[PDB]
Amino acid sequence: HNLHITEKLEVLAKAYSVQGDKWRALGYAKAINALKSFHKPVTSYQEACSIPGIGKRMAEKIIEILESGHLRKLDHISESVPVLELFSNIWGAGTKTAQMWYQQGFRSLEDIRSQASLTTQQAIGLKHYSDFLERMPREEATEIEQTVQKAAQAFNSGLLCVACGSYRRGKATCGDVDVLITHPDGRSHRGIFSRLLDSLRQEGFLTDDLVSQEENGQQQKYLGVCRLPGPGRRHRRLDIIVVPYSEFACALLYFTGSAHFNRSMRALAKTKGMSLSEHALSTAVVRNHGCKVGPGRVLPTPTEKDVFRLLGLPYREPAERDW
DNA sequence: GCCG
DNA sequence: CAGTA
DNA sequence: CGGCAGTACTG
Ligand SMILES: Cc1cn([C@H]2C[C@H](O)[C@@H](COP(=O)(O)OP(=O)(O)OP(=O)(O)O)O2)c(=O)[nH]c1=O
Ligand SMILES: *P(=O)(O)OC[C@@H]1CC[C@H](n2ccc(N)nc2=O)O1
Ligand SMILES: [Mg+2]
Ligand SMILES: [Mg+2]
Repeated sequence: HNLHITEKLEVLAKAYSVQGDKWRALGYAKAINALKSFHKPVTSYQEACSIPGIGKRMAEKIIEILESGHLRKLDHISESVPVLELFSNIWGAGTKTAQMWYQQGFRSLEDIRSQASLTTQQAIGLKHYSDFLERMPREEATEIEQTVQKAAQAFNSGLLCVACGSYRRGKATCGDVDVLITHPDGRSHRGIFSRLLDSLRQEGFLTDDLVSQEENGQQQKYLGVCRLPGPGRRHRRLDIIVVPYSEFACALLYFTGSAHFNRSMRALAKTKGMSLSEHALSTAVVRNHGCKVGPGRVLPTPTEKDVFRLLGLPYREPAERDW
């Protein structure tokens, strides 16, 4: 749809990402998307360069696959890449940890299990290695959001619970369940992680915690593992955010994504002198190297339609925000 | 990697 | 803070 | 030349 050159460029982009080339991998990912998001198959080098996201270097790699049906660079990928990919797919381990485990001589999850030094999160990630690479049907994500909502609404009926991420973008499968919690009164959303997590543990729903700062009263997120009851259940990842009602549209926009749509909209805000985050859309933001020097003023954004409007953009329903 |  | 998210 | 989103835990 309408190119197989992306299949070859994805192998080389995955290789740079696992090796830590964060920015070289990004350039490849944007070129891959531009190639998947195009009408007529690319037949010329000038036709390849005309597309935004494809430069001279990327066009000549596309001209090599068109002429030869083979990209020479793939025959000289580091032999470590499959192992680094295997290790970075552990929750809590990234490019740095995987490179370190590789230098130390580990080549399998058996060597990680028996010989590696694992963090608490890395040990939970390894314990659910397959389940965590598995996507659930959106119907199970409904069961999970309904579980979190029932426990949250049980102690405070006014609480608003919404499933975001891929679920809200109408996707058929979900990597995890992203639940946003808020309160229309603007003050009762405070200190509910204590009660909500307590409640979900009493019923044996939460199996493990990955990120959960419960010592602080200003805990913003919960990242953990859950499992619905009955046979045939797998362990599913859960992501909960509790936000002030005033920041609802921005938190809802942020948490619906995609990650690439948020980046694209935030980069656009930067060009209009504004700043967009999960908390607020700000204006008159002073910047130096593109870093915040001044705070600016928060703009009133009661709904997601106001964020698009204040940025001079037409509204995009969640399903049209995949990129 | 790409682009201002 | 660097790593990971 | 140099930024590539902006922010939240963990130890
Ligand atoms: C990972 C990531 C997520 N987010 C936002 C947008 C995502 O839609 C939202 C939820 O995070 P994710 O759950 O990682 O993404 P997802 O729901 O789109 O897809 P998946 O089915 O793979 O779970 O958080 C960012 O803004 N930046 C990031 O780098
Ligand atoms: P993890 O499962 O990859 O991430 C869980 C949540 C999703 C939103 C948040 N996140 C992840 C990565 C980045 N770069 N920024 C974020 O806000 O962590
Ligand atoms: Mg990982
Ligand atoms: Mg998700």
